[PDB]
Amino acid sequence: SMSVKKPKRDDSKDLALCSMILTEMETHEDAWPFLLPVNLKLVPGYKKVIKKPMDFSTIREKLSSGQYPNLETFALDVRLVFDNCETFNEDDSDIGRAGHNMRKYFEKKWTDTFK
Repeated sequence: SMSVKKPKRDDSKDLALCSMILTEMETHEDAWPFLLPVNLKLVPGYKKVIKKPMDFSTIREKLSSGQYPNLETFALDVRLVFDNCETFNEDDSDIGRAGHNMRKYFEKKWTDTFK
């Protein structure tokens, strides 16, 4: 509250560390469905169904241009990519499986880096 603060957690390396994580997601062999924005002209249903499209390239541009106020808003966009993928893709498809694998990969790096 006013003039009563928890001790200051060092957040000065967050930007660099989120960038490193994102590089590791970009270079994963199962990243290919997620590298670029889904083409809304060419994928029927996507525009209407997926209210907030997100992809790694869009996250990278947001990161690079100071559009994440803190590390939690970054994790929300990453998770949005996987949540979108589960909304649109059967679990038993290549892209569905890719999404589960990438979410697992991300959540471990996240926990090991920050928790």
